[PDB]
Amino acid sequence: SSHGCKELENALKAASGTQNNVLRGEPFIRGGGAGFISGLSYLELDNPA
Amino acid sequence: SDLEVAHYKLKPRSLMLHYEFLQRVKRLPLEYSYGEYRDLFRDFGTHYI
Repeated sequence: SSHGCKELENALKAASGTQNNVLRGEPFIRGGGAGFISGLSYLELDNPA
Repeated sequence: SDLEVAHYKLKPRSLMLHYEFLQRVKRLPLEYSYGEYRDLFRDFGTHYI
């Protein structure tokens, strides 16, 4: 009597992912009080208006 | 943030110099010798606004 077995497994995983997130803004003011200019031109990203 | 608040211009002509600059000029040698004009620039610099 004689017996043989062979067993083989191969498994592969590959994963990938990317983000690009660009934000730009350029508020511009002429006239009025310099403090109001600077305070308002400063970009409140939550309220760009 | 670039904030601009006032525009200045000097008159083109008949400027009234500062005493100190006036005198230092008065003491400049009539013959060229670099050392004195060098000291002049090191005191007052090279240009005016």
